[PDB]
Amino acid sequence: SMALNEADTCRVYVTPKLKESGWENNPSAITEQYTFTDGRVQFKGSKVQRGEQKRADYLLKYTRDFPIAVVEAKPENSPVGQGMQQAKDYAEILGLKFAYSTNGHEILEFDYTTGEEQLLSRFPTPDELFKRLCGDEGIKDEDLDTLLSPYHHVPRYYQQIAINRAVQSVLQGKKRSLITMATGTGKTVVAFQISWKLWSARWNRTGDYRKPRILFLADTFTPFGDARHKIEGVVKSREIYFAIYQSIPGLYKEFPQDFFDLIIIDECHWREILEYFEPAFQIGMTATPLREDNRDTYRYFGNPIYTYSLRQGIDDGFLAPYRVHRVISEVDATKDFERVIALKARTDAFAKHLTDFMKRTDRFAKTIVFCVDQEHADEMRRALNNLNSDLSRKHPDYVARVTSEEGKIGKGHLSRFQELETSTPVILTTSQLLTTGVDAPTCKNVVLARVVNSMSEFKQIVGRGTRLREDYGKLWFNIIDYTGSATQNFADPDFDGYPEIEDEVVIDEDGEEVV
Repeated sequence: SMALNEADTCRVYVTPKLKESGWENNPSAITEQYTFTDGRVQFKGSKVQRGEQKRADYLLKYTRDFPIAVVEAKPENSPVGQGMQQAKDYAEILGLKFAYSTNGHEILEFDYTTGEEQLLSRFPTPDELFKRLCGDEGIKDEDLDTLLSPYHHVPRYYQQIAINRAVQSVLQGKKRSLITMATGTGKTVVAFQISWKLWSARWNRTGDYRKPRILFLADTFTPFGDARHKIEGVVKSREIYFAIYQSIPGLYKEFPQDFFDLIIIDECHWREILEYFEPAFQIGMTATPLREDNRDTYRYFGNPIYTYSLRQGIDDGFLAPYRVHRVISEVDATKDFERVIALKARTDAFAKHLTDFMKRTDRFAKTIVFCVDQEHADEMRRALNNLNSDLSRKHPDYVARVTSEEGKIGKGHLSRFQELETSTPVILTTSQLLTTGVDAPTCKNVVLARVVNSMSEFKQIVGRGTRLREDYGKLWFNIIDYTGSATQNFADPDFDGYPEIEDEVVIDEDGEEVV
């Protein structure tokens, strides 16, 4: 009754002690109740909502764009060692090296740089921690201004982890680093801020005053303008270059080996450009973790400096959760070339089953169906069209095929499909092109009607629907599996977590379920 609230002890003891230690003297700052998550999309009864919303009592920032420690406060009447594991957990999630648990009068510190846990007579100062941070990480005084080089503002907690560890890696002389981030989490935001940090800071391989030369390769940057140059159709006067593999025969040899100071790759899973461009620092980004088809990537770039999984994204409310509906044909209640035989021979069963499914759920939910080949995609499109001819007669482009064969007409359909405000096409059929070809956030159904031959491909397919758009009613999605194995074969709880719902249904040769 004389005892102080958790809130009361932060006001009376914690905050004052933090200020006394200089955490409010510019550029350092204190941000109480640091909320850095959006809340896991959950379900309750037949209804959906976000629960979660991760928050730390205090976040201690050395600089505005440079967080460095975290604090777990508790009421004065409770023991300090209580909030230690909770504080350590936030440190680990936010990528920090210093964690504190306090009850107002006592302060318990866990220092990741020494592994020592101890009571302090007071909070360390911004300078003390940053000196500890640079010492353990080995960053010379000359590189302090690059390490603290400001972001370009007006990035989420994990993007910052990625960005800082990359910049840190480069400053330590690691000429080859890897970053794994689930598709749709901001790999480009990270790519851009690393470039900006090092560029504006005048960082480079030789260490003079020149701006660095950076090549971004793939297959937001306006702030750079005129330093910018796309390699099309050569120019050795710009500073920030972009290039698609198709454009870079062997053009790059016109640039010398030591032209670039840094090269950033959109997706690592060509080696001649990289092995040609040594000793340029190289940062590789990939969307899939080390698995069976993936090894050479992790061998060339080494182990990731940071990994942001699908599992973490869903838990943070940044990626969408999913339901799996495995559909197996009755005849089965091992091969590979017969696999595709059966798949193409059942095109009408799948189309009937998908149509009934959509009729009982949402006939206008944007859907993508991954077929065996372009020929399969066209037959799938025609079948699905005729099964929904009541809608076809109102919307001629209800179903559409997006394949290489469909050229410019194909691109048109894809373009409209991707738009948030358009109602059709509703269904796009493809084979390979849309595995990494589509960026459609309102996609609500991801359909498998093909032999997936790799883990990377599987995750790319599944990543077609993980994007969130609460804005447009997009909170979760379905993965309808007609292969009767893909979702079991490529199951990956470590990177993907488990699905909210997962069921299997048996279907006859006409696509009617049986029991």
